[PDB]
Amino acid sequence: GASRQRKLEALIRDPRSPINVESLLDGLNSLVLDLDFPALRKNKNIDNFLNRYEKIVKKIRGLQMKAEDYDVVKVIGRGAFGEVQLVRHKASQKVYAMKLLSKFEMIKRSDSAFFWEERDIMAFANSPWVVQLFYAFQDDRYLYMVMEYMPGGDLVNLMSNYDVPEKWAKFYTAEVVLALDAIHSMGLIHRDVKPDNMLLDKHGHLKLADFGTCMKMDETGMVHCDTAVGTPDYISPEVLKSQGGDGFYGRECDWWSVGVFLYEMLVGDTPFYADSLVGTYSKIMDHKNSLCFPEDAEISKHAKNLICAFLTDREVRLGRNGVEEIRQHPFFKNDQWHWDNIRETAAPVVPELSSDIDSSNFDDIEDVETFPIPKAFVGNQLPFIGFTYYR
Amino acid sequence: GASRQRKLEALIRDPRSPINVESLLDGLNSLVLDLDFPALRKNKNIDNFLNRYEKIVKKIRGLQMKAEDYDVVKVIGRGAFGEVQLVRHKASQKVYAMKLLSKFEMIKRSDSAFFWEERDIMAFANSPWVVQLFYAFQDDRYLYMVMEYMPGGDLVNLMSNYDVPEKWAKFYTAEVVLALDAIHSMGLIHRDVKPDNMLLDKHGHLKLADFGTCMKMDETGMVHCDTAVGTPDYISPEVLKSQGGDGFYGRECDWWSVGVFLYEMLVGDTPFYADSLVGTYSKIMDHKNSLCFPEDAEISKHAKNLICAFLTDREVRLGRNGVEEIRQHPFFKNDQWHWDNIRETAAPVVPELSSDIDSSNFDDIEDVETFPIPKAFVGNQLPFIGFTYYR
Ligand SMILES: c1cc(Nc2ccc(O[C@@H]3CCCNC3)cc2)c2cc[nH]c2n1
Ligand SMILES: c1cc(Nc2ccc(O[C@@H]3CCCNC3)cc2)c2cc[nH]c2n1
Repeated sequence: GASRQRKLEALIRDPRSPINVESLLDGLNSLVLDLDFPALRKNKNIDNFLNRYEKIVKKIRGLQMKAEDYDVVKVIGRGAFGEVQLVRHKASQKVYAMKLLSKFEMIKRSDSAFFWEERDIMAFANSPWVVQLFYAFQDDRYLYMVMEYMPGGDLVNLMSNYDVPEKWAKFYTAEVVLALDAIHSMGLIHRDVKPDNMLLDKHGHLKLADFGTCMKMDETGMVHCDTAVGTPDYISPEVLKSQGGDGFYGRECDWWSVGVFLYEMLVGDTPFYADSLVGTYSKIMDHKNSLCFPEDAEISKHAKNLICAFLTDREVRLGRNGVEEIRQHPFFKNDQWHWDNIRETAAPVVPELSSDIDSSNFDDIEDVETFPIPKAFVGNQLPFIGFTYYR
Repeated sequence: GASRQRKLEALIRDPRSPINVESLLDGLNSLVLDLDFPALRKNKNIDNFLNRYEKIVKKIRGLQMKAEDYDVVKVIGRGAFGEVQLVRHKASQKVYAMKLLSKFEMIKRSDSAFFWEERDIMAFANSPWVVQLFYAFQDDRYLYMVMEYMPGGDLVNLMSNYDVPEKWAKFYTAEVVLALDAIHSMGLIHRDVKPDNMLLDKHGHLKLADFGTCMKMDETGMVHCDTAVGTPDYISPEVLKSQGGDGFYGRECDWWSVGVFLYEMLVGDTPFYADSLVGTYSKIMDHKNSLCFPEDAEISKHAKNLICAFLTDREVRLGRNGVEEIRQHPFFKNDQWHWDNIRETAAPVVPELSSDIDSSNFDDIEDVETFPIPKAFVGNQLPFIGFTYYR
């Protein structure tokens, strides 16, 4: 009573709330995009609705942040859903990394929610371990995520250029343990921990940048999933088994992937490599027999024990009793950093970068059809309402 | 560039703009109402859109102004689209008159725009001659217009209780000429000028309250209409002829109705009364022969000339050269008011009202099916997006 208008206005001012101005503005743009067809305009309700909102919706699109406000400098990445571009804001002259997700393929492959957790993690984590999202916007064909540009590349590139000693492996693994703990702290399970999603900032420190497979845990820190997700080499046995139905696992699947990552860093090969994907899946499931260290692998007993501690069945895997039993594993005993200050210390490898558009740590890329015209209302832009966000 | 966000925000703060917060909030509520059905939720896009907006939309409806915030004191009117109720705001203890328009019958009879001009005239006219709209809101079944309560009743009630002398007729006609000039000033043609739409305020002064038939004039002060509108007794010949197609008329149709009103006031009968509606239409068209004054009608030559000046074909009707030739007709020569101060002078009849809920000048009323469940998206709440307005 009386303060109900002030309470309602408070919901529209909250960027966490799904009814903020940009989300309400999306609700209108999506409706105009999904009704503006010759076929649907046969409806007297639709045609009169469009006649009074067509002009203003087209003015609003042009007034809002658009793809045209950035100069594409170079395409540095290219997933199945779209490319990651090194862009420069025309007005601010600032260099960001912008991810494009095809609205066609994201809707077409049924995948229309994986980006929500990515959006919320980047926009609101406020963690030094998570790449920050400055602006999320969209157009009829793509979603756009303007994020901080990580100029040092990924850990795949590092491993390809260096024989990683255990002094460096201790470091990168610790930064990954803390980044995952920050994600788990936010009530999420990564599910796609791999060196490809571990980026290095301008000083050589780690940040996790891809969050497509993230999934919110229930009040028991558990997840119910009947679909295998992640990269073949790093999928834990519990996530593989989940494909057959009755999938019930927790955050320990991320610690499995850490162990695969640490093995790859020290050995130079994935622990369960095979030519077929099914050959890799067989080795992962049969880990008790298939996990072995090459006789030329220069690895300590502590490093081997930590890898074996992670590469076991979830029931007895390190990390089941919290992150503290990971942090106090003798492998992390070092005279360069502490868990409370590791990000303030010198990184093993500091990227050499001549300019704000230097993308030397990213391999060159050598350069998504249109949605069909609907006979009846389909509402293809409906899963995208509320994607827009401005920091 | 840069100020584009401030320019965009300025559109959402403007109550005249169709993309203000309440209009954007309507766009969401209408979408949720028109998609929440078992049949439509078979669509993967629709079902997932609803799952993330159902809870918050139902919280927003309850937070916003609702029909339940008013105490219905008495039903005082009852048109074909809905009733006018004398209500009292539960929190403010303030008495308003609230008009309910059936969303079912307004959509069902194809009439889904007549209320727009009424809403804008009342909400934004700021004229002492137009009843003010304080809040416009809506629910799944009705539109709601919370307006100032006119406690003196209409001119039909006055004429039924009094033998109106020409001293009073000069007054009520002048107030009607100024009220229509204010509407014409706003670029509108009333089209339904009748004593039923002329209400008396707490002091006995006039205000026009129904604007359903209003129509915006083009840059030539003309309108293109192929449909007869208004009340049979007061329809001008040009509006009757418009029914046969090729309707092109201006604001002079309102001056015709003024003359019918003045005749009714002085003679006590409508100038073209007949038992059939077609008998009335014949008399209106044949006005040159059918208009006559009873030999017992106590009317002056100036009053008869003004009525005849209004009841002619549009081509030569008084008001074609502006409102000044109406204002200087000798019939208005009086020693009580001037055109510039008529509303500050004493009204002929001041209503006797014991309390803020006294509705003695309104006859007692002796007390709209549901929309069908749609197989495919119909968007029945779409013509109502942007009706909500809070002063
Ligand atoms: C920079 C890059 C980014 N993405 C990104 C792009 C390409 C990547 O690697 C390619 C493909 C995988 C194997 N190695 C080469 C990795 C990450 C982001 C995301 C946010 N900020 C960023 N700044
Ligand atoms: C009071 C009344 C109002 N409507 C209204 C209701 C009933 C009317 O008359 C009945 C039917 C026609 C013949 N005579 C009796 C006229 C106008 C409004 C509108 C805004 N404020 C109001 N305050």
